[PDB]
Amino acid sequence: DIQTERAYQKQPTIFQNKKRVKLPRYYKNIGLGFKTPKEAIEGTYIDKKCPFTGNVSIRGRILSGVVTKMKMQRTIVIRRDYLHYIRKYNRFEKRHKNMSVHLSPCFRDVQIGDIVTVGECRPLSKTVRFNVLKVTKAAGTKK
Amino acid sequence: RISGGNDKQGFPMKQGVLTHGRVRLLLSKGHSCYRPRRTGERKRKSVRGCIVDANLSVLNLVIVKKGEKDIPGLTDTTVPRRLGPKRASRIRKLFNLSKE
Amino acid sequence: GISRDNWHKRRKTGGKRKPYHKKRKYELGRPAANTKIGPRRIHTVRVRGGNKKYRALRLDVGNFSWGSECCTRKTRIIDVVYNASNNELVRTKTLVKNCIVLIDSTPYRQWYESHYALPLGRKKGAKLTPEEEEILNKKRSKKIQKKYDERKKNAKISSLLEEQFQQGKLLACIASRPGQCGRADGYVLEGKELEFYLRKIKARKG
Amino acid sequence: KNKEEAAEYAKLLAKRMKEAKEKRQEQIAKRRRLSSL
Amino acid sequence: ARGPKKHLKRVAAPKHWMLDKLTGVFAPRPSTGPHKLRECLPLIIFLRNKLKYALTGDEVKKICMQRFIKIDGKVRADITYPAGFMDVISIDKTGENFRLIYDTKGRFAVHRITPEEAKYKLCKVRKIFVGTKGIPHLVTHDARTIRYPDPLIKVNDTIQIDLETGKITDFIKFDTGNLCMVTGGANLGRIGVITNRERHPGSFDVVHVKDANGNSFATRLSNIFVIGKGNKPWISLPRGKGIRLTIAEERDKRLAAKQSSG
RNA sequence: GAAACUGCGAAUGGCUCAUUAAAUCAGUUAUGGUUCCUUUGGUCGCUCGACUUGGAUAACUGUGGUAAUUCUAGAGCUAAUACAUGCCGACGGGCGCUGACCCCCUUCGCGGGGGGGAUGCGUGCAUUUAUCAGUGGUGACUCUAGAUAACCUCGGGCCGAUCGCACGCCCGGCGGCGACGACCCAUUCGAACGUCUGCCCUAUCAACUUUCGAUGGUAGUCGCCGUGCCUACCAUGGUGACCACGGGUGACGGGGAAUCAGGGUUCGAUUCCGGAGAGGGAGCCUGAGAAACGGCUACCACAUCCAAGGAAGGCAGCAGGCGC
Repeated sequence: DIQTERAYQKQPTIFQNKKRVKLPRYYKNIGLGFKTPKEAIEGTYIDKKCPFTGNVSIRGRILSGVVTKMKMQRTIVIRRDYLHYIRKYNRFEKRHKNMSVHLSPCFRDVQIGDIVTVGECRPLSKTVRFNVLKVTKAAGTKK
Repeated sequence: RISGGNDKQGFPMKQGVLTHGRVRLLLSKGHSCYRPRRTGERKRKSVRGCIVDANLSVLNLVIVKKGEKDIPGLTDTTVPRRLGPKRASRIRKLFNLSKE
Repeated sequence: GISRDNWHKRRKTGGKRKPYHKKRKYELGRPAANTKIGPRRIHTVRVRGGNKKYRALRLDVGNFSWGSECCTRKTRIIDVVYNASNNELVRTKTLVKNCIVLIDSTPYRQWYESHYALPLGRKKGAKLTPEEEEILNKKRSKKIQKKYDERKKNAKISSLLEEQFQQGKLLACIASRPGQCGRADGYVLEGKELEFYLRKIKARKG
Repeated sequence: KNKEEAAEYAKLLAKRMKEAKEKRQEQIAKRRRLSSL
Repeated sequence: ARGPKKHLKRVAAPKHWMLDKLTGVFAPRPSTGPHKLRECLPLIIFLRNKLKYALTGDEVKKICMQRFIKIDGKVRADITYPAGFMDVISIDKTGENFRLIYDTKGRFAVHRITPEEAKYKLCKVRKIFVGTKGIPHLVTHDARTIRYPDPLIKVNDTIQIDLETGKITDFIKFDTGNLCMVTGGANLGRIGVITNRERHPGSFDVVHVKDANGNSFATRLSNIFVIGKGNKPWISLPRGKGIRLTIAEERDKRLAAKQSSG
């Protein structure tokens, strides 16, 4: 199911060819009181940039956005809305800044409109500097 | 032996260029016909070929094997050494002394 | 020379950047080593901070590790088989990190034989006339045989490694960048990796 | 200096780990107390 | 620029040097050393401006090039050498000993000590580090490495070192009810008792400190230096003992002293 | 004590504002994704295998060439912390494998239990790779230590063939205080690349980007490191009426300046911080640090001296001169 590309997909930490007579999984708690989810501990994907089961460390900023598009692979576009205060007219103006964000295959069923918390880490790509730490499903979505 | 001369414009002969004509080389450190001003500097200096041609101003010779006759200029006199060996080992090496 | 910077290319949107300064040194780029297989050739490079960086240009030996039973031996590289990145790097047989190369099986065989008291490689019926291997497989004292019989209990190698040993060329993956450190250190392919790579080269075979 | 410095620290740490081991028997005596007060 | 800078313009110089505007263009760019450039006091500024032994740069050079000045029991013939917080300047020939400690305001005090007190100093530990063969290392605030420390000392404790041997005598552990001087921020030179440490995972931990007159002030944990057990200072404190009375009180004390003086 | 070889500095300072509109820059944070001359404090018999070696060069003596310049070829001599090569000591043994050979007991005995153990190999820090276990620290390491199996670039990691004042301590013996150097670690001065928010006018600029990388994925190449930075093969993305894309700017940005009841409008080339440039572009040498111009190499523009062959240039440094 995995190992679709040319090179062999594996977790570089663990050794998988111990002489004997299921594969163990590398994972870590990421601090700041975030819960290492179950698809990370139990699942069978290979992701360099998964913040729980991969080589990337969360440090600096922690922000939240709402999911806009999910079309490019293992990555989403979130949209961060705020108000900017002009001082001449004692009023605000509605602005937005949509940023590219790495979504782990851990967070399996995520829909658009979900309130996604992200954490800053080392530059992953040209435009990607953040990584999804948790997802809150949009108000309801029970039915 | 012929140890290189100067062109009729004053450009010195540089060994291992293999020409009778004159050439522009980029002379860095570890090259003749150039001394540098700044440490880690290179310079375009025009140098004449190593081969001897009808167009030359000087040729600098050194006598390898002394002949039979007394040449009136050179072999007449003998030069005394300006200095003597400074390093202790070079003094021992020359004057043929033991260690004790 | 070669610039290695972000400001020469378009923005997240697709607008054109205007370069606010000319090319800087620290934004450097040197040509690819494209290290080949021949007799040892390394050139040194003075890099930023006044450190040294070794360009392996030709390389035939490397420190490979068959790390199933923890046996690593310096070994002679012969040729390259498969490469995940690009396919022309196998034609022009260049070493790069995460290549698939064949290595001399003899140091690993020697160790396995001298350790476990069993033969490896050595096809059926072939006469062992030299008989210094005889002294390595026979003539043990009293309690040393208790040691070598509790040892050879778990001497069982896998079939896919036995096949390669019988031929005389093991498959190994280069784990050290040969262009940067001037080396070819790697590890021998085993089990799931070995099955995956044997299949990929047979799909390449056709 | 290396010999004297390594010697003195080895005494100090052996004392410190014995203070922490008088705490380890307190950790064992914590557990016997926890179960059987 | 294309490398490290060597000049320091007189306006861009740290303010607690109290440099005038019309003397020169440049200020003494402090030589690299144990303390930071913005949190130091160069030997030239301390010697010529505060004590006023020297009149000019030439006189400071002449005073120090006779091997007279001794910063932390080691002779320094360098005019721009950064003498910082918790140092023992020992001018030998006059028989004086000065310790650089923050005045009640954001500046260094000319604080004379006794030769018995001028034989140790009070260093804060910055990191505890495991060596090349399990040899534990301390690194203190003044860039000073000590290997084989006490196995108890941890990353915000204060140690007391002997100045010749350069080894730990005692240590004050970072916890509630310990005297701390503030060595950064607006509260620069306030002496008070630690009240509460508030952990902030990712951010800088903020520590609430209480003064001797029930005045309470916070500062981030980077800018705290414990100098005492309970309410007991382990060194001599400057006149005022790091209180910072209000401008209203400081006005009253000044003019009332003037009235009584005459 | 001239000169000269050696080390270091010349990357700071000074000048100007032509570029440059999410760029520069300012406040806030990150390097757990890096490099660092110097300063300061650590390390510097931790490695089991010479009472001082080697051969050149400069200055200096001497002979020259050119119309020409901080141009230089040839000869004879002589130094080093330049350039090279290399010991001894500590050193007696430990420590992990290798294992000849030997004593002892339970079984009649095989068998079963350990004790020693000749010999050979290996060893320290640094470098590169693979495997195993779990001294100290973090909110979090694939961290810092520890163990094992190997490797060590000949265009080479370290493990003092250096100098100065003091001068000593008992039968030829016989120690302090400094300078200089050196792999690694920390510290300082920094630099570099990222995070969040923020800029003037324009719709007679409404669609823009992309197989010659535009947005992602995997594997490498290069780099001081993180990344389409650059390759190969995949995927079809990314931005926009919340003004993208294009254009204009008599635009270097900010701290600030003039004006002001309160709001505000206009200015900020200008002594402090940051950026950029040295006539226009490009490339590089040396070094910890430069794409350096009071460094080099060309090509465009301009231009100086010519015995006509060649040669030397760069004031947006301080003065000063033309032109405007």
